[PDB]
Amino acid sequence: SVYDAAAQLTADVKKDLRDSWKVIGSDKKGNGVALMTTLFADNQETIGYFKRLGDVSQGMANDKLRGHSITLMYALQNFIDQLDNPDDLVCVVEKFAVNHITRKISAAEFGKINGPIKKVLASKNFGDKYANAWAKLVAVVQAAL
Amino acid sequence: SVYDAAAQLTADVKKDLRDSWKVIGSDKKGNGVALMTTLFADNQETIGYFKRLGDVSQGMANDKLRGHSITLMYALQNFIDQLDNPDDLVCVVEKFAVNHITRKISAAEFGKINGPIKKVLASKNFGDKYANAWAKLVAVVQAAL
Ligand code: HEM
Ligand code: HEM
Repeated sequence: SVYDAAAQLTADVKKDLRDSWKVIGSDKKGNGVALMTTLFADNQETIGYFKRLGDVSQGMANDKLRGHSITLMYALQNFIDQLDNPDDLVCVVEKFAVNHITRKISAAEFGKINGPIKKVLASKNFGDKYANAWAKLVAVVQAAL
Repeated sequence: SVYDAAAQLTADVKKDLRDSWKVIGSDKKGNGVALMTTLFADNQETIGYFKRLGDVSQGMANDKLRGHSITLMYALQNFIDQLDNPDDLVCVVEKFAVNHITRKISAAEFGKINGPIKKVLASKNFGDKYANAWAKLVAVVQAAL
């Protein structure tokens, strides 16, 4: 239940999401591409889904990948801005869920993003505490897949 | 090319885009829904394209329409943030262009958004100069369609 999942976002979780986002969200192009490349590097079996982006091993040099990455960061920006209103958070989450449901992405495979997120956060000096906070936001999306 | 259209946006145009977005963009849910509803009111022929959103006459009450509207405003947020780097603006514009190319939206049909934009701008007292500034940003997307 996406609604029960959203209720898991307590005051402490929301604060950690915001604090960490202020830092990582300041460089959407850099951190966005880092997130994606890390995903492809640690989970090669997911690369097939991104056929449209071309050669993802080119990283920042790949225009399609860069465009994709930046846009992805704005989806997270959307989520963060909706934290005060669970009804609005839910409707945007379900909107992006659809984009993945059509791509045949399951809740389990969507969860493979948690590894990359922890690594990107770690490189910015944010530990498990912040990684666990984001796992909870990711869980809201998973509940809608 | 799309780059040509992007690279043309002058300092004065970027200024009007940013000043108007500061206001309109501060209420993404309210202004995004008004933009969509205005499009359906003045161009009823486009209603058919949004069948996934259900009953669009429901306005704010329609969760799917609300989620779509908020998300559309973040695509604009994305554009606004990439203004000083044509290379990044282009790759994100092309990304969203694919989203519409897939729905068989022509450059002409996409330009229908200009009327609604003008009205939303006017409701906040932003005149023709600002509407023309936005028509120029829309043209960047049209160059990709
Ligand atoms: C932090 C979590 C994630 C967010 C916020 C996110 C966001 C997005 C966004 C905004 C798009 C563009 C939607 C569209 O225009 O159709 C997208 C596309 C896509 N996503 Fe995700 N995504 C996430 C995780 C994942 C994961 C883990 C997978 C794969 C295991 C995945 C697979 C896809 C695929 C296949 C596409 C289509 C790419 C294309 O053809 O352009 N996403 N995602
Ligand atoms: C300022 C201009 C506009 C922007 C920034 C914009 C942005 C967006 C975004 C972000 C999506 C979601 C893409 C996806 O997840 O697949 C979308 C979908 C769509 N757009 Fe636009 N759009 C604009 C104007 C228009 C206009 C004028 C039309 C056609 C008359 C149009 C028709 C569509 C359709 C049919 C969809 C699919 C909706 C669905 O089934 O979910 N768009 N647009």
